Amino acid sequence: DQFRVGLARLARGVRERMLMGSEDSLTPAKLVNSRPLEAAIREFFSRSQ
Amino acid sequence: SDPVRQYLHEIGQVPLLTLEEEVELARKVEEGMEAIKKLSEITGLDPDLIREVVRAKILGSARVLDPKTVEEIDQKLKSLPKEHKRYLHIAREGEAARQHLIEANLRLVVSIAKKYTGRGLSFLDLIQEGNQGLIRAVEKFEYKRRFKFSTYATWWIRQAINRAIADQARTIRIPVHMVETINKLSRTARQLQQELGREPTYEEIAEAMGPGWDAKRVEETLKIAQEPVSLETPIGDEKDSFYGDFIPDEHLPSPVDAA
Amino acid sequence: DVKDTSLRVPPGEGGIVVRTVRLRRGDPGVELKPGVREVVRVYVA
Amino acid sequence: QLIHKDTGLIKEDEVFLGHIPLMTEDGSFIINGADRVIVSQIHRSPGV
DNA sequence: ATGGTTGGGTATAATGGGAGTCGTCTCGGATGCAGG
DNA sequence: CCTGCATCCGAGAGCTGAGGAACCCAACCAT
Repeated sequence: DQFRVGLARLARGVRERMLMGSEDSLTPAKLVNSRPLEAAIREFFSRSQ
Repeated sequence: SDPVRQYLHEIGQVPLLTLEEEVELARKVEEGMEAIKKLSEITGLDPDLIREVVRAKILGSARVLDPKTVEEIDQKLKSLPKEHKRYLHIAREGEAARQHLIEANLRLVVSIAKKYTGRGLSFLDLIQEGNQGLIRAVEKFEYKRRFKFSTYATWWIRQAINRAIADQARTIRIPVHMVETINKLSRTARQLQQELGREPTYEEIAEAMGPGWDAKRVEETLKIAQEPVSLETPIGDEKDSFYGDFIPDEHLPSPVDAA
Repeated sequence: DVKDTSLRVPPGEGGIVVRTVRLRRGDPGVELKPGVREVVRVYVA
Repeated sequence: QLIHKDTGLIKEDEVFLGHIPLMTEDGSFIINGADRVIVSQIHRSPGV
């Protein structure tokens, strides 16, 4: 469940990068920002009750 | 409640503009500014004072310099024989056009500002700073170039939003340039991690940043970028223990030291 | 121009020192918070 | 895989998504050097 | 006299959001609506 | 006109101990 929340945040970021960026020169590594996913996993394993 | 929907309703209660109306309003504003400077030359007074009194008379009694002096100068402007009351008329029309242009273009501000959420400023603060940038753009726009108003206004709206974020997002204020340094450092570290498959070290971040950057400087920059924590952070499952309950006072002398 | 800030045994504790660990900045796998130079741990049995 | 809707160009890459904690043999986790257990939760089942 | 910090500007066109919360039990008053 | 009766909102719910996301250029005051 926490992984899904982080992945949804990552998808939102990728969508914003798609819309703001230029479609001519794009590769998956530039769009994907894994900071929210790591943040969600850390949040679950460190601060969940 | 929910002030966001309220503001959106007030915003949508004003119709959008077509190209004819927008170019007409921009031309009216430009001619109003020219008429203001011509009137200042004729009467010998400052352009700022005359602009302020003309704006006061346009906005009316609803918007609360004092009535005595503004009425004095407004009557002095009525003392002009001819071909100068015309300049006064174009000045007033240009100010009305400025107001209408800002009101009609308020929606672009919201559309731009909706992409800067989650960076330390609430949505309505972003909207208000975007409005300030929009007012700037109306001030500086030039319709002769046959450019749509949004094209020029977007730059100023973005500038206002970013300057506001860099100025008001942290409890401890950090200068703008060093905020940009922090953001650049974060981006560089993130790309280094993406390429490396693990968190980079300070040496690698320093190498990636470029000349004049070493591990100690990176460490200091990451040190100052720490945000303060709350003295009211709860500790434990029960709502009976806070963070500040564990922090002693070191300033006041103890009874032993006083004795 | 220096003063004592040493680590001492709290009241009611003590025992035999069985282990010590020193972690310094730059050691492999060491992630010290910024500003911290080194960490010393003592295990007392 | 990034695909163009009209052109049809394809660019494939393997992206590092981060780290996932691993459960030890006995069934616990090592988080920031501390041993931790995730406790199962009981809740109303979804349905009608 | 040097960095540290602050202000202004970038011109194709762009013009109404988003996370969420549903397993408390009572009581006393404030209040609007039903009746006569 | 009066009255009572659903309806809604807000404030309560024991003590102690332990727990932790643009960039550039140009000028201006501080020291």
